[PDB]
Amino acid sequence: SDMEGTGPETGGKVFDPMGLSKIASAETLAWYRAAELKHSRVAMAAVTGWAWVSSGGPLFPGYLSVEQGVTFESLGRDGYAAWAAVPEAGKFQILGVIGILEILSESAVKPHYMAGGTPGKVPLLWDPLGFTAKLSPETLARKRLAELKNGRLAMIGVMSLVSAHFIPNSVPLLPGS
Amino acid sequence: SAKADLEAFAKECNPVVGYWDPLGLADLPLWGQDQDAVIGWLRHSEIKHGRIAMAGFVGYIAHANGFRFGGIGPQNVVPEGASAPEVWDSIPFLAKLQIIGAIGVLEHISEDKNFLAADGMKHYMRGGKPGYFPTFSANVHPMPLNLFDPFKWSKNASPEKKAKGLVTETNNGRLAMLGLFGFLSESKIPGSVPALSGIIPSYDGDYMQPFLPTGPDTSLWTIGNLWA
Amino acid sequence: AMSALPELSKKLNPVLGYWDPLNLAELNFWGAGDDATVGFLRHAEIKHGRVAMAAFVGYCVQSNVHFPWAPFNSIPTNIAPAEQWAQLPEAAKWQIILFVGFLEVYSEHSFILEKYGQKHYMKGGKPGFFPDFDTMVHPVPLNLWDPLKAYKGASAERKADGLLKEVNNGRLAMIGIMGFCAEARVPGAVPALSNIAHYAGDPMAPFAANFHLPGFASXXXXXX
Ligand code: CLA
Ligand code: CLA
Ligand SMILES: CC(=O)O[C@H]1CC(C)(C)C(=C=C/C(C)=C/C=C/C(C)=C/C=C/C=C(C)/C=C/C=C(\C)C(=O)C[C@@]23O[C@]2(C)C[C@@H](O)CC3(C)C)[C@](C)(O)C1
Ligand SMILES: CC(=O)O[C@H]1CC(C)(C)C(=C=C/C(C)=C/C=C/C(C)=C/C=C/C=C(C)/C=C/C=C(\C)C(=O)C[C@@]23O[C@]2(C)C[C@@H](O)CC3(C)C)[C@](C)(O)C1
Ligand SMILES: CC(=O)O[C@H]1CC(C)(C)C(=C=C/C(C)=C/C=C/C(C)=C/C=C/C=C(C)/C=C/C=C(\C)C(=O)C[C@@]23O[C@]2(C)C[C@@H](O)CC3(C)C)[C@](C)(O)C1
Ligand code: KC2
Ligand SMILES: CC1=C(C#C/C(C)=C/C=C/C(C)=C/C=C/C=C(C)/C=C/C=C(C)/C=C/[C@@]23O[C@]2(C)C[C@@H](O)CC3(C)C)C(C)(C)C[C@H](O)C1
Repeated sequence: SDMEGTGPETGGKVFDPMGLSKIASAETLAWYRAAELKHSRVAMAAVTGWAWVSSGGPLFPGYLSVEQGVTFESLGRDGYAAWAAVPEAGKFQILGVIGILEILSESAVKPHYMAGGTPGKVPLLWDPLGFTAKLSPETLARKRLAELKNGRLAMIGVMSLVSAHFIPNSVPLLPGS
Repeated sequence: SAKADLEAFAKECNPVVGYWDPLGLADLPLWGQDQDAVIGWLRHSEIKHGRIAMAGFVGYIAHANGFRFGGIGPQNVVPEGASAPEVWDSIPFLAKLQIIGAIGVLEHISEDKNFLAADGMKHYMRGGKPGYFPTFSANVHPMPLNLFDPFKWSKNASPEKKAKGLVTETNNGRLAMLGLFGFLSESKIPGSVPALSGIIPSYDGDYMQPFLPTGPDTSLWTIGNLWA
Repeated sequence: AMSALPELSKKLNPVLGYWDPLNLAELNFWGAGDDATVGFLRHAEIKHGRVAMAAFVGYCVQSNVHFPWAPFNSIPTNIAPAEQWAQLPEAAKWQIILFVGFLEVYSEHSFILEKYGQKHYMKGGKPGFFPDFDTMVHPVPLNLWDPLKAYKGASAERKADGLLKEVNNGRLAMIGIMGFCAEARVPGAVPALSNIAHYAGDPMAPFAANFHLPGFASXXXXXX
């Protein structure tokens, strides 16, 4: 339908060439927006981390399980090599914290996003310091639109990185390693 | 309505021949899509084919005689003298990809409802003018000048002159179709047309496969060529 | 406005008025109305004419002579004037470009230009209005336009005639400077001259070779 998201680069119109609407209800559109926003934020964090690690970056000073003998520098500037070099305990802790946060995101907001509510607004984990606590509602819509466009660009970015890792010389500006 | 317009247009195309539809194509419902939409689709296909045939004829002459644009660009890879079927054989593969992609961009602009309603007109299959290319006042960034009349030579002509121009366009398009396929037929089977026997050499590749002889991966770019 | 440009072109040349094959008087490539595009195009034309005529005079002056102030002869002995510009010190080119940028940011700023009594050229200002330099507490002896006066008693019709003459002079001088640069780079381009010679390197490049800079001076892999 109308929703957020639509702006320029499409002329103010909904971009939907093949299907995916007229078969969707309000609940299905709410889920579409929630999935889009979660993919948006995850991909934004993913491109930021890949760009800070693989390109340059002062890198985290420390040990990262000194008991196992791993160091932060030992993971390497490659990413799939570094993620595989993160200890299994560290992987499990990251995945468990993410799962706890999302189970509480599902169970903590009382108007669920598919039972009313606003998709993409999760309890906790947003602004702890209240930077966006004084913005006007008209300014908030612009920032939500910027978030959506940002996340679409970041999704394209992450899949460019993954495609160039698995298939070399794809994404032509991106190098072969 | 559409059929009577076909009869009239065929009368002014050739009064001696007139309406020549042996294979009844102005009566087949293609996608269960009425009569007028089928007529508009057929006219649009005829006009597009004719325009592409005219441009291809002129380009075939330019390539076979040897008409390179200049330096640094993709003409540097094509050898000096290769006949017209081989200039789409030695340009880079990405050059072919981006040429066909820009042609597809033009097709999409030609049938985009947002580009088409910006000019106040409808689809050719929904009661529009067949073969009409829209303006560019829907892009997102302003285009310097449109595709049909790049300069303002047109737009002062009478509608009768425009109709005569359309009839001449269709007739010249059909004749260019015949000429270009005479070229392509001589390039495959010898002695197909009598006049071009010995003029156009034989070709071995497939004319319907855009990327069967894939071009080289040569990256003709200097200054900031960070993509290898 | 749209109609004023044909009148100005007819005043510039009565035989050929309003010559735009590329149209360009309706492309709203800033999204700020038709008047903004006309003002930008007029200001760009006038700026290019002034810079091109000054560059033609400078090329004529520096192709034969130099300035005897402080060892400005080894740089003048570097063949073509463009190679002399590429052989100048890095601080020299940096300060020259920053000086021109300071003049540009002073002229375009629509608060100092409002102190002179006009507005920005995209908002109704005249095309080409490098204003009086009275905005900061640092007493300047002379301004940019009309430094040693001698133009206070000029009439409005004389001002319009001079503006048209300057526009046409820059219209010729842009082609003249372009032909000089083309003959410097590719010999045989200018068929009416065969005296100017020597390479310019990359003519559209301010920094070259001896310019160290914080990286990004990748002069390798040049083009034609
Ligand atoms: C999986 C991520 C995802 C999701 C769930 C959505 C969801 C949505 N987008 Mg969206 N979008 C995305 C990614 C995503 N987008 C990306 C990456 C881009 C940049 C190209 C865009 C650009 C975009 C525009 C420009 C617009 C939308 C709009 C919409 C809404 C309506 C469209 C619809 O019904 O389809 C929802 C259902 C799906 C997207 C299911 C996906 C279908 C298949 C599985 C995807 C296959 C694609 C293919 C694998 C991609 C190749 C890889 C790629 C890197 C090239 C909806 C909320 C419109 C809107 O906001 O209207 C209100 C709108 O105008 N999107
Ligand atoms: C692909 C190109 C193309 C397209 C889409 C059309 C489309 C059309 N033509 Mg047209 N035409 C063409 C090329 C084309 N023409 C050429 C090259 C000539 C010159 C010979 C003409 C001469 C012509 C006349 C004189 C008239 C039309 C007319 C028409 C219209 C309806 C009549 C009809 O059945 O269609 C045309 C039929 C087809 C395109 C058949 C489809 C292709 C088949 C399936 C393949 C056949 C291949 C086969 C090997 C050919 C054997 C040739 C030989 C052995 C006999 C329609 C808009 C009529 C009109 O004015 O309406 C506007 C009309 O009176 N055509
Ligand atoms: C608006 C929008 O969004 O869409 C809407 C509208 C629309 C489109 C109408 C909708 C629908 C309906 C849909 C999508 C229907 C889809 C139907 C579908 C997808 C049907 C696949 C059949 C494949 C078969 C039978 C394969 C057999 C293959 C067999 C039996 C083989 O042996 C395979 C074989 O390989 C082996 C194993 C070995 C080899 O020796 C090779 C072969 C090949 C022999 C939806 C869902 O309502 C959504
Ligand atoms: C026995 C035997 O073998 O015989 C042989 C002989 C021979 C010669 C070998 C053979 C051949 C080849 C042939 C006949 C090839 C024909 C090719 C053909 C017929 C090619 C049309 C091009 C038209 C163009 C490019 C239109 C441009 C149109 C343009 C540029 C415009 O739109 C401009 C314009 O519209 C505006 C914008 C406004 C108008 O107011 C004014 C004009 C109109 C100027 C054959 C068929 O094999 C048979
Ligand atoms: C009444 C009043 O207030 O005072 C008056 C007078 C006064 C004091 C002077 C004024 C002033 C200020 C100044 C400083 C005015 C001077 C301005 C200046 C310096 C104007 C340079 C133009 C350069 C041109 C046209 C170059 C053309 C160049 C051309 C045409 C070419 O090169 C073409 C050519 O190369 C080809 C393409 C091939 C060659 O083979 C042949 C040639 C060479 C022909 C005022 C204030 O403005 C008005
Ligand atoms: C490969 C490119 C190409 C070629 C070789 C070519 C040849 C000729 C010839 C010579 C044989 C004539 C005489 C002619 C004349 C007209 N052309 Mg064509 N034309 C080409 C491209 C386009 C496009 C893109 C458009 C277009 C149109 C028109 C209209 C306007 C009719 C109207 O305004 O009623 C007239 C009179 C516009 C349109 O409206 O088509 C329905 C349109 O958008 N043309 N055209
Ligand atoms: C080097 C560098 C980088 C870079 C870069 C960049 C920006 C590279 C950019 C390359 C780029 C920008 C290449 C464009 C080609 C455009 C073409 C070929 C258009 C042809 C257009 C044509 C032929 C249009 C024709 C017509 O329009 C006409 C004239 C009239 C209309 O009626 C009809 C049509 C529309 C058909 C990094 C790596 C990103 C960062 C680094 O720091 C510095």
